Amino acid sequence: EVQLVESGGGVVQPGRSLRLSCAASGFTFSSSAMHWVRQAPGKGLEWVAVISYDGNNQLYADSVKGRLTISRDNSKNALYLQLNSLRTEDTAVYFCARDGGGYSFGTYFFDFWGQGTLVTVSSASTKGPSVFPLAPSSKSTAALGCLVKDYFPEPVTVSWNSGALTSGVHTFPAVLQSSGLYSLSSVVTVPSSQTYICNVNHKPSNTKVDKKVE
Amino acid sequence: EVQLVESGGGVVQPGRSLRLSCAASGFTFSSSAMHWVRQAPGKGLEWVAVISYDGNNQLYADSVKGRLTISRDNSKNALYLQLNSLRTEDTAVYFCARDGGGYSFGTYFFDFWGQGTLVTVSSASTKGPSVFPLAALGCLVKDYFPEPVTVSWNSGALTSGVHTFPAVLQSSGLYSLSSVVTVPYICNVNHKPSNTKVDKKV
Amino acid sequence: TEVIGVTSLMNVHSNGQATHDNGAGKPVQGTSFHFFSVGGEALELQGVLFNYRTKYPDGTIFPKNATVQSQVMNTEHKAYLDKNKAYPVECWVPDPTRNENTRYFGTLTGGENVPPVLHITNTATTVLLDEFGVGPLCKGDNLYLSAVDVCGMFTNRSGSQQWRGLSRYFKVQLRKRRVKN
Amino acid sequence: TEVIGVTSLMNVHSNGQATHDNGAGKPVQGTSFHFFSVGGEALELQGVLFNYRTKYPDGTIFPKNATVQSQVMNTEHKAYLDKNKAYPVECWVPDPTRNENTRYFGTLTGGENVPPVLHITNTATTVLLDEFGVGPLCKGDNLYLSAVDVCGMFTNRSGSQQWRGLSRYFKVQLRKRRVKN
Amino acid sequence: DIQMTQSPSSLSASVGERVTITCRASQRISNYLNWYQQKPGKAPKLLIYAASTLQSGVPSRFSGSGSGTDFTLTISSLQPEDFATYYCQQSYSSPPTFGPGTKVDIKRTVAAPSVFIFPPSDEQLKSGTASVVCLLNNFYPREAKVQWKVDNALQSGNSQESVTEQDSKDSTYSLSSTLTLSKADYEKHKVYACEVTHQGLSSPVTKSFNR
Amino acid sequence: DIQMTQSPSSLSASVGERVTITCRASQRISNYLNWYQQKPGKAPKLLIYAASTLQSGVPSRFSGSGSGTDFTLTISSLQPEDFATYYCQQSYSSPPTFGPGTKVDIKRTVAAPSVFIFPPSDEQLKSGTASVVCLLNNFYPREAKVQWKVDNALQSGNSQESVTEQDSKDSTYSLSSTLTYEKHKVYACEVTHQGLSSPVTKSFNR
Amino acid sequence: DIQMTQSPSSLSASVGERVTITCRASQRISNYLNWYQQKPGKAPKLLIYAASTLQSGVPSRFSGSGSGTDFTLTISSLQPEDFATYYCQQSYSSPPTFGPGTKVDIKRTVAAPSVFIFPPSDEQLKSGTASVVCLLNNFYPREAKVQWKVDNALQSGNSQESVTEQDSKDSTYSLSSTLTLKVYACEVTHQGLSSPVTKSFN
Repeated sequence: EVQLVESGGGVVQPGRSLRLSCAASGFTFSSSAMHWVRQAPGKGLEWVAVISYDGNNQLYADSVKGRLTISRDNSKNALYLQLNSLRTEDTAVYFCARDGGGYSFGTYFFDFWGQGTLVTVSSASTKGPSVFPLAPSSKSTAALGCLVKDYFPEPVTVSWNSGALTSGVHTFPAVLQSSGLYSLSSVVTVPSSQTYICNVNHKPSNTKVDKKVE
Repeated sequence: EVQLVESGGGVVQPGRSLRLSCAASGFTFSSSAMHWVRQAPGKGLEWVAVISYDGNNQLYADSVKGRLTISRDNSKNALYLQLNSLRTEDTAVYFCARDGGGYSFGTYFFDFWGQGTLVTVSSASTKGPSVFPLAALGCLVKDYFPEPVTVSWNSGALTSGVHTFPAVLQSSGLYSLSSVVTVPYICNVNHKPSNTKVDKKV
Repeated sequence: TEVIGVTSLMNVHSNGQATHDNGAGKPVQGTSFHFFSVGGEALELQGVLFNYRTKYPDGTIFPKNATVQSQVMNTEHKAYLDKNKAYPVECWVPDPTRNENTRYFGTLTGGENVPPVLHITNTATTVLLDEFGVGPLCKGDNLYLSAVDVCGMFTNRSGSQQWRGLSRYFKVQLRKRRVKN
Repeated sequence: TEVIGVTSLMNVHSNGQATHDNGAGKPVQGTSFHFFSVGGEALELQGVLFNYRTKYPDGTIFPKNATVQSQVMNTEHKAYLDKNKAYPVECWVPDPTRNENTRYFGTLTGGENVPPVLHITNTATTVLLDEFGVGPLCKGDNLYLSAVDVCGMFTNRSGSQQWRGLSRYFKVQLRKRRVKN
Repeated sequence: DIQMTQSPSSLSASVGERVTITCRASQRISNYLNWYQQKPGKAPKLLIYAASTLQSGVPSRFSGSGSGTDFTLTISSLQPEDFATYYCQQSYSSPPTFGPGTKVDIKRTVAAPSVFIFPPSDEQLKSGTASVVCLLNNFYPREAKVQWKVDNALQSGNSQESVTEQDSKDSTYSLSSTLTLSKADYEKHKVYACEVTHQGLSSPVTKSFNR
Repeated sequence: DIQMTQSPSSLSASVGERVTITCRASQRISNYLNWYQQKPGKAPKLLIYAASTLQSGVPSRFSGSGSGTDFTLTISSLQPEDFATYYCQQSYSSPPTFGPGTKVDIKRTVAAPSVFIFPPSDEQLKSGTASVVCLLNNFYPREAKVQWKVDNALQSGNSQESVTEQDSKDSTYSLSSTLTYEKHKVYACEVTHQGLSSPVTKSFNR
Repeated sequence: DIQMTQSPSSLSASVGERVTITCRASQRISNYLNWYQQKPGKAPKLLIYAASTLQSGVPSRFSGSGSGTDFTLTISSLQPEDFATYYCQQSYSSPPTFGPGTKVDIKRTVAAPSVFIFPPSDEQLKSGTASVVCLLNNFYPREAKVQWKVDNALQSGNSQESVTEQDSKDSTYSLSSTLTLKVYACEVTHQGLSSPVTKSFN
């Protein structure tokens, strides 16, 4: 068992600083070069920085050079990423991965990764959603739902009739609008119309909203 | 604020000469190699010349070597381009550009451009246009030099739906232009070069 | 003096980029600096920088307040080779306006494909005595031995390249000399 | 004498064309001219041109009234190395018909891949006396030192090439000589 | 930088199948090529390094071949935990660069989506903007195309799609496009029509409405 | 010299879309590739230098990629102030050379041209010349044909076209073509355009 | 590693004919190419080495040619002893690598398969599992494809194949397809058919 556990992720405004850290165990930490690798939501993996076993040598991808500082404390088996001068585009899961052995040759691959920690860069303030009906039209097995719109940050809970309606439900992952506010649909298939409510929870806003659909 | 203002553009006969100047502000002029880039009307960007920080070294595009001279005066924060043995093909807006710092390796790019100055190489003499009616009504503003002409409709009553086209240079050496309007009517034609105003009923 | 383990550059079977298809690995080759000095005090260094805007790293000693003049000759950049693994080779050379109490010997063989030529024998002696018959005089009973032996560059199968150095052997004969004041 | 800052040529990480894929920067290499002279008057120069039609620039001092014969030997091209940063190396050589009161030494190592070979030591001494035991005599009490050390060309990542030069150290011992008329 | 491309965008397979995904480097990278598996919401796990070495504790059914530009990952006998996204990564040059990914979903019989349009709520119209939602319910496979048209005129630039994961029970997908207009734009037109194109449907379907 | 070619000749896109212009050098130029924005009547501005390095002050929605022969400029979410021409330029050899540029159009629905033909004025016939004007009014997209026929005989090198910039309001174009007499009868201006199903003709007689 | 490809995956021929196999190596391998013959359940035999040299004890009808990427094996007058699989192998680099091989088949006339479908025994349902078998009996050539369709809902991933070796009386093949689990159907396509035949039960 090798263990890598990141932390320090969260919401941060453009221009400000956040500090990620990684707790490493189950290997000889001071014998390994280490990496940060990031994954923007719904995109692929991009290597960010490497550090020597020493702590004494750092290298960085062009995309982040001058804004990021990799460092470590081998006494505490800790690896750090310091993010400065952040931009919305730097939003991603940031992963702590161990060097596969090739550091000294500049041939980087990643034999063990951590669970990652989510960094969201956004100027938008904490806000609870507006909830709008998605009502059924004419007839046939019909479909109905809720539009949960203009909330920050993620995530939201949605249920139907306080958890009783479970089958044929589909909650969609949120999408970031040009607003910088997230937007989500929740739907379900039914035959008849009998009282359909959608229960929306947004705990960062401490907001609850029940909406009736006809 | 970094600033570059070209000047000295105008009309000039083939064979004759003309000297562009460029007033630099708000950066160490004496540390930057400087460039001229030209753009022929509606055509691409062509690099023309580079001068070193010093003023003591110049390199030129094959297409202009021997007809243009780049010079500078770091006392006055000024860059100059001397145009000699001009040809009709040398007609363009001439842009003054700060070198990006790559002069020494022979690797040129342009991190700041001035708004530019227009050089027009033509034989033709200053001439007022003939205005003919296009009886959607319009005016045909024919055989004028140099640019430009201004056109209003009913002296700036009629605003919406009017389209004044770009001029066109014809074999004659004289520019020709159209100004139209869709309607369910007097075109006002101005040519400051010839000091000519023509109102036409259509 | 000689370089120790010159035969180690015949390991051409350990993660080396092939010469060509099915070939043995490229051996170590390219830029070499072979240098050694014997002295009665620390070697005195003059700073010369290829590129004066180079950011030299923490834990190294490098020419400071470097200017464009540092790229040819800046007299500000004087130091004693008083610390190991500290003075980067590319910034520093023996100061020829000093080192009266040291004897120094150095060859830079440049070029990217330059082959190492390394001679060994136990039959060669260098005399450290100057034109007046006086060798380095060891202040405070200390002898200073300085060396660089960058042999060239190792190319791993990636094509990336590492400097490879070797240890240098020193045998110095000394004798007592009276001196005044 | 020696070239100061030979080790600067180990900077193969500062905007160099890579040897190959993932490799180090190409070191300074190719055509080099290492020249030094000590005289009691200006070094005397003969003009020889690769190409008699070349236009040399304002601010420089070059063979004037060049003709096709200037590409082998034109006796009009005579000059004194009397000014720094003015006499282009490529136009001028020491004039072997004069320079009675100077000692000059030079090597042109031409070629495009030619590796730089640079020796440093504080143990080597050139004797400036002629066959008759007389060294340069310093008219007006002035010693002339002259030098060229074009080490080769630096290739940047664009492929363009610059001459790289280095400084030269001179130490000259002089004695007092009586002379008549 | 080296550009890495991957075999198909997406692949449908079933427990027991032999599965092949390929990877292509934009230049020769010898065998400096690596394979990772990544499940939704999870950290990547190393499968293969140096193009053909099995990272410790990775099952023998996984294998790798190739040298130069062309690379293949092969799962001999696919298993239920082998359903994931697969990334290749070149370790030959700095920076190290990854493929775009190959998602491997569970092979289900084709199934056209049930399509439903939902008009803006009047409550939202008071807000000064109007969302129109198009639902595509329980379809297979992954691929589907949503084209919005207002008064016949194909809209573009002002849509956003979102997809569920392959379902635990019926192994189908469900997708929601949302078209966004100002209240001004919305009331300046009459007919709003979601047009959906999918391998299953014979002729492309359009649900629609009028204000 | 190094020839630079560009992407498509022009691109129609909408606010919020992801736009991707390509650039291609006739030989390998490592990353010595620079991108400028030009608007009409204005001076170019440096967006990208050394292929992927953003000029300070330029928005982060702008991104450059490429090394060797093939380069791409990328606008994540296009904004209205991004409606412009985009030029790539190699900085690798002397002379530095630009590509033809890529015009970025506001996309809107297809609209056919109103076509009108005007005969020459009697005033102009008096002094020696005869100018026949054909107008294609308020159309999209830009790409249009205008072909003159005298007595049903196809005409060449005696005509000149001229075009408006996208309108502030209806985002459309307009084109004027001029044909520059008494020996012929039937004068026709024929128009092909994407929004015309069959080619339209407008004619008159002397 | 060097990848070896062979043209004609399978070739049909009869005694007397000239037969031509081709091999392409993924890179230039000079003449470091070798041909082997293999009969089912037997050990390979070396035919050619160095692209051209005929191994001692091998008949003269066998020849090889080629240098670089593309190599040919030629039997001038095929005999009955020569019906087997033919592999090329590169000996230029380590590891040595083999082509996928070319089966050489006894040519006869096109013959459509008799198709038979077998529902599971009830005895086997008592187990828990259900096997469905499809039989293609006495067909030629070997190239044959069999689709399983439940409710006309194309199935795959759960149905294995087996084939007999060319029969020593009539020179035909036989194919058994077995599927593991309302209308169960086995659709067969073969060049010996006008268009696919299907066999179903309910």
